[PDB]
Amino acid sequence: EECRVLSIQSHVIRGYVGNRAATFPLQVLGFEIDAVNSVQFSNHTGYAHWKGQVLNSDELQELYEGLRLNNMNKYDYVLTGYTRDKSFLAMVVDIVQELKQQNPRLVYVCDPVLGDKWDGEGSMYVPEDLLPVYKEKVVPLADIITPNQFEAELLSGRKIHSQEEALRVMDMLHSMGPDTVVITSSDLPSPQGSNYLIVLGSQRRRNPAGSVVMERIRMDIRKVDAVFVGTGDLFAAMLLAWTHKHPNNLKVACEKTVSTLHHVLQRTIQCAKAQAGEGVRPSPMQLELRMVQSKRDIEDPEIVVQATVL
Amino acid sequence: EECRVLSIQSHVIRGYVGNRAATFPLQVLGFEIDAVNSVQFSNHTGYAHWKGQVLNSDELQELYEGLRLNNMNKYDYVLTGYTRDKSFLAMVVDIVQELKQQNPRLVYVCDPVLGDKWDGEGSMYVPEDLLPVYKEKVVPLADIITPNQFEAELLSGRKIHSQEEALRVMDMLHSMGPDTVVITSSDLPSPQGSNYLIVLGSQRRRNPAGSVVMERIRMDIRKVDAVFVGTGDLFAAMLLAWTHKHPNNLKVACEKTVSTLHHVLQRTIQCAKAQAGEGVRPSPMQLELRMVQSKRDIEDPEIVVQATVL
Ligand SMILES: Nc1ncnc2c1ncn2[C@@H]1O[C@H](COP(=O)(O)OP(=O)(O)OP(=O)(O)O)[C@@H](O)[C@H]1O
Ligand SMILES: Nc1ncnc2c1ncn2[C@@H]1O[C@H](COP(=O)(O)OP(=O)(O)OP(=O)(O)O)[C@@H](O)[C@H]1O
Ligand SMILES: COCc1c(COP(=O)(O)O)cnc(C)c1O
Ligand SMILES: COCc1c(COP(=O)(O)O)cnc(C)c1O
Ligand SMILES: [Mg+2]
Ligand SMILES: [Mg+2]
Ligand SMILES: [Mg+2]
Ligand SMILES: [Mg+2]
Ligand code: NA
Ligand code: NA
Repeated sequence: EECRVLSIQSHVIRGYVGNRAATFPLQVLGFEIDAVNSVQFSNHTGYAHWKGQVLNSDELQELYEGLRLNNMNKYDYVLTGYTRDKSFLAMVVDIVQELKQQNPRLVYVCDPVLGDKWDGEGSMYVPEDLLPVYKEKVVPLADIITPNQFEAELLSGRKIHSQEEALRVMDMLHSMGPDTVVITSSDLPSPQGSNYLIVLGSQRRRNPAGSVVMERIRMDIRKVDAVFVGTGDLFAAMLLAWTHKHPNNLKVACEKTVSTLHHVLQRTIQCAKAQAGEGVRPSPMQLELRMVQSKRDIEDPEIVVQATVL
Repeated sequence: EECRVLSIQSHVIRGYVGNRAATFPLQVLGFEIDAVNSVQFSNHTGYAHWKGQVLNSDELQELYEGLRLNNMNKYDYVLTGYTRDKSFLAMVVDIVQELKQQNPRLVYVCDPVLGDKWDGEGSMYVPEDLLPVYKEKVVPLADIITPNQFEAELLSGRKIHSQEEALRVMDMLHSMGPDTVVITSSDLPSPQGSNYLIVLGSQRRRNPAGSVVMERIRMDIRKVDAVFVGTGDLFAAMLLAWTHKHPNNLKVACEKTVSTLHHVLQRTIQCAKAQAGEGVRPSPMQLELRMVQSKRDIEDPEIVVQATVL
């Protein structure tokens, strides 16, 4: 009785992004998550300053060699996110692969971090020579991917202007490999305002009888006037967690994931406003996620937003 | 309204030692703990194999500069443990000195890892050139130290054959600087039977009126027939937590600390035996701390041991 996860992400001393946004939450939910830190920086790169070291593909390979020699290369899930190096990303592919040989039932949850959009136009935040690797090597191996609108577009090659185009892109993404695709954020039109960001879910699965079916969901989340870092990593981590508990219920899984984010952010923005005054926009430091103060919400998130069925 | 802790210890991918044994429990208890991973290995050195890389003193300084450049050099506590390099430890002393300059109220919890004793004879397991650094620079800075019997011996130059010699050696360490000294394990005889190890605590403090008072405690812990790794790091992390919540009550802080280790170990030995099989001695892998499954015990440990005031 234990679920083992190998998470290969960034590590920071101060703050919560990468393995720091993902680890504590999964530990609180009872997963045996082993963290491989692809980097060690003082804090995330949205700060005015930051210093640190990165891990190269050789060292990553070296670290994996250790686990293998000890016959500890048996996981239930693998989790990856922001990766800045192509050789590193390739080594990750070689690793997930072997781990999948060892355990065919392994679920590779992949957050294909490539970039995002701002105001209107989007741009990459990672080496462009990563996109082909993700397309031909990483995604075909993935079981669950969580790209944002911009990443869904780059991966599929199609731009998204409406919900129906999103769904079509999702199907394209399903054909590339993963049975679960969740667009974690988008500027799609919303009947509630425009102050809302849209989340779209799509999961294909074989039912008991053996019929292959697909469940689709949509969520309209009201925007918080501030920029957060780590929340996508958190999103992917909780999705892993909740699909694990509700494997045939994408609706409930996403509602628990999105609600956990809501409570963490609500608490985070309250503490930030007070920290740096009335009217003052909080600094990156003050906007760090109140992760430990949110233990209870992570354990049993009260559902504050139900998804609409598609 | 945070209590920030800076823990500089080792990191392993699989298992619980160093920062792996200290972070989760401190996070669970509500502390904003930031982890500097002095090393990143696949697993602890108690296994037949282990690969990984170390962090050099330049890199440690580099990371520290990132924190300083951002004004994130304000901690309430600093926690250190096993260090193999003398250069690294020196750099650590310099960092603590400055952090103390930045905050005169900072509490430095030092676990002076040097070695241990297997049935009678002691043995060091880190460079011998570290003892002077510890005696001269490290311990003088520390506010709370927690050596096992052997380290306290080395640190003082005085052999411990009984409780009262242990209390005399602890009084010597207080004079070296630290106001709280806790011997985390010893060969001392117990009126409980041979199957018991002894823990001794000593706290030098000031009372309202303004006079310096001493509190001395003893605990007889039932030995578990197995070698665990990470338990000392956990002891030091939990002693930090509970002394923080119970400032002038070494007795309680120790009862909660030792009780926590008790529940964690009872759960560990049980799962280990269930895997190894009746009669069979569990392997290191099977004895890895059941940290995540012990969350509730960490939050509020049921006191299964009462400390006797000396
Ligand atoms: N400003 C915000 N207001 C409200 N919710 C937000 C905000 N920022 C992030 N979130 C929450 O975090 C989730 C992830 O969004 P984010 O924009 O953080 O990740 P992404 O950009 O979607 O993922 P990634 O960059 O890792 O591929 C959103 O779906 C939402 O639930
Ligand atoms: N075999 C065991 N049986 C019972 N308790 C144990 C056992 N091993 C460790 N412990 C628990 O761990 C605590 C610390 O002992 P350990 O021997 O683990 O650390 P130390 O050697 O005292 O510290 P360090 O090695 O970090 O300087 C003990 O006080 C006890 O609570
Ligand atoms: C600008 O990148 C910040 C960042 C994030 C942000 O994730 P998100 O909160 O935008 O989802 C994750 N990992 C690392 C290492 C990061 O540096
Ligand atoms: C023999 O030391 C094992 C070990 C510990 C043990 O702590 P303890 O369980 O003996 O208290 C801590 N950190 C590293 C890197 C270690 O390798
Ligand atoms: Mg975004
Ligand atoms: Mg990310
Ligand atoms: Mg010991
Ligand atoms: Mg130790
Ligand atoms: Na995403
Ligand atoms: Na000790």
